[PDB]
Amino acid sequence: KGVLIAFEGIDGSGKSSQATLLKDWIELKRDVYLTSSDWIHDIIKEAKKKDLLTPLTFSLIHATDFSDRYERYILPMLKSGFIVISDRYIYTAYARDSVRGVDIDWVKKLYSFAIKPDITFYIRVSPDIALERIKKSKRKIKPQEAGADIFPGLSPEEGFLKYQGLITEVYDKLVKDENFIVIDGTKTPKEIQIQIRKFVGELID
Amino acid sequence: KGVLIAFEGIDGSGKSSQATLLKDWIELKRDVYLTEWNSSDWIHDIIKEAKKKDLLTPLTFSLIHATDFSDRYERYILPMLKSGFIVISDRYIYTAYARDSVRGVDIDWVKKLYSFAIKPDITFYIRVSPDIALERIKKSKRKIKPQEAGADIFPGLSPEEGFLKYQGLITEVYDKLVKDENFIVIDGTKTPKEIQIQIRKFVGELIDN
Repeated sequence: KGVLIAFEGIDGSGKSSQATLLKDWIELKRDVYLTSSDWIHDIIKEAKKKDLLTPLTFSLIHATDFSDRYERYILPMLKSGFIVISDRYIYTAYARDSVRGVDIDWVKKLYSFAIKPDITFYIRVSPDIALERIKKSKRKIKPQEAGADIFPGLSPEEGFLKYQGLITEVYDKLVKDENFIVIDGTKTPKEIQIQIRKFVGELID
Repeated sequence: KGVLIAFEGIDGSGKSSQATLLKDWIELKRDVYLTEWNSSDWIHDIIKEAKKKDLLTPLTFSLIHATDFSDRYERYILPMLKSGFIVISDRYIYTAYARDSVRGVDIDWVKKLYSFAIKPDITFYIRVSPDIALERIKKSKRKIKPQEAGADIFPGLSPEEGFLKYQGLITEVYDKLVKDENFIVIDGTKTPKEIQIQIRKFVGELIDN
């Protein structure tokens, strides 16, 4: 077959967890592969020493990384009959880049080397709820989760509310045209995963 | 106003001398900055070093170079143009069109990739057969470099045969770009002095507006 399943959603939506749980369950009965690089973090640090990293260049750094993971792991897995689960796919780029002022149509063209998923789950949830949950986890908000480059003044919590809110707007815009399966991430991880397992379970026959 | 002047041509075409010779002349009257496409910067080095043990596809190479160029363009080229400099580029985005498309990257995709970059006010294509460029390299008594021979695409060829085949493919891309990109086609078979006088006439009339 070769089935591409993508997960999208804001940081704190639990999509990573839902992706892993899906793989672990799909492994029981089918070959499956679950999908950033250190150098990206090195580019950002060095860029900070340099007083410049444009949204354009930021977009292209991530596309470069994605092209490598796509051509090295995703596409070959797919060609050889794996189910591929991607925790974050091209739609993450569409949102990350367009919120920074990069023309989304250009981003679409940029990533047009990559196939559309067979299924994309959008785990949709209020940023307020995602923040509350990260707050109960006692975990600190990373600069990237707070859109620190866009909102350099703010507390990480306020940054996160605004930045993840902007990301949500782009995801909501893609739903109809990209055929996202929207999942209410207000639900528990168990309810969400059971619902997803039943849905993908339409590969069982 | 800032002006961008690009030179394109194969290795051995002399386009680098022509770019330098033009810079030596414009410099006498105006602020000019000479850059080379091949002068990659810091992003290029971080990514390639970090991936030195991995085999990269032509697509990923294409993107590393566009990424590095996007930074060069915003950091150096564009502000120099905005400041009224004349920018001369010894090879420009058209060199990436050729290097990438010859290695199977869709050329329309590559054009869209570099659409953030302005087109040159003038592009001089210093056109010469690979055979003549090869003879000139041989007479100079230096070796053909693997990159000049497209040794990644043609590892089973001698440097000379690799040069002829690879530079022949680059020539084909450039020829195919002439009409859409309004290249000024210069006969690179003429003397360096004669070629330069033509370039200076075209550039003179451009700066004269």
